[PDB]
Formats: sequence, C-alpha cells, structure tokens
Amino acid sequence: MYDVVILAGGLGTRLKSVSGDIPKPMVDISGKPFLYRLMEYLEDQGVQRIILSLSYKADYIIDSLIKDNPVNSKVDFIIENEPLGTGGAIKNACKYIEASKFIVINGDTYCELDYKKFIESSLDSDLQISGVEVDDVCRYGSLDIDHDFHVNSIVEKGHQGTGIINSGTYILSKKIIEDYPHDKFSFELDFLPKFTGVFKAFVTKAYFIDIGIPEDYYKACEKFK
Repeated sequence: MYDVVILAGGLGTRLKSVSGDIPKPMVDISGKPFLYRLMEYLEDQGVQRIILSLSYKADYIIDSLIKDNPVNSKVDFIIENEPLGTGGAIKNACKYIEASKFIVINGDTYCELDYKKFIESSLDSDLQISGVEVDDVCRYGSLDIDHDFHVNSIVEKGHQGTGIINSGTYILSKKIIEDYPHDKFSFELDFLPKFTGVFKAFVTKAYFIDIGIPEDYYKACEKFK
C-alpha cells in the first residue's frame, strides 16, 4: 500500500457562484469536516502514511488535526507558501516519498474506491487515473479513453449523458514528475498533454462525491447522518 498525498491547496473557497472562507476540505459533513471523513476511509483501506499538501489556511487545518486526529495513519504536513498548482504540489511532495510510486487524491473529492485493486491495475503503467462510471456525467469533468482504457484526453465538464468521471485520483511513478522543469504548473492542463508514457484508467462504479457540487454536498450530509 502506497503513501497518499492529499491536495488541499488551490481548491478555492466557493460553492458555485458563492464565495466562502472555509477551506473546502474543512466543510462540515454531519458533525465532521469533509477531510476527516476522507482520511477515515483511507485508514479503513489500509493507508499507513498521509501527506497533506496545504496552501490556503494551512494552520487552521493543522490546528484542527492536532485537536482531533480522526486517524492513526502517519500524517505529514507540507505548507505551500505560494500557489504551486496541482502539478507543482505533486512535484514538491515527491521529496518525501521514498518508494518509486505513490497515490494522489484531491481533497474536495470523496470516493469509496477499492485501493488494493487500483494499485494492482497500475502495475503495468507509470500513470493510472481512477474513473467512475455514471449515467449522467453532466456536472463532472470526464475521461475520453479507448478500448484498452488508454487515456486519450481529460474532458471538461458540460457534456451530458453516460460517461466516466475524472475523479482526480492517480497512482504515479515519481520519476515522471520529480524533475519537471517548472515548479509551478497544473497537472491536468500542463503536465498531462506533454506526458508520453503509459497512461491508463482504472474504471469502477464506486460511490463518488465532489463537494464543490451543491447536489453532492447535500448528498454527503444526508449519507453521513
């Protein structure tokens, strides 16, 4: 089981048009912050080490975890003092991973994935993304993949109908991004169009919610009581 990096920076504070002040990962979900429920699930899956990449209000979040540690998994913090982007944050996290591969997850996403099966589908790739099959992919970014599940492109939200949600969860070999020439960049908009290695999707029908979507936010609160 790999180390997990959770990207909690650069997620902004809005809900649609409405701008907020609470770091999206700390939104209360029926008695517990969203980030805590995510970490509890990871611990249940066997995660032994979590790396929290933080930008906006890192201290508030740190203070929180000290006060209440929802998990016994090893937890490390990384305060980004300038916006590195999603790619820059992953590159920056590489220094702390000693193994050759690790997991990245967005901190405003909750997906009840089978991580042991995810790790196994990734053995013959240098980059693997988790995709979630749904009936209506309308509200979500989606994946355009071929009949061998090679990822051809990451598709912006807006397309209606059946589809595979871009979960933002990856398994990657550190070597592909560790020495990326830029310190600040977007993983999906800057890195992926350049990446020439084997890039496949692990596709499931896992429970998935994105807390930046109002309907999933209500769903989550109801789910958890």
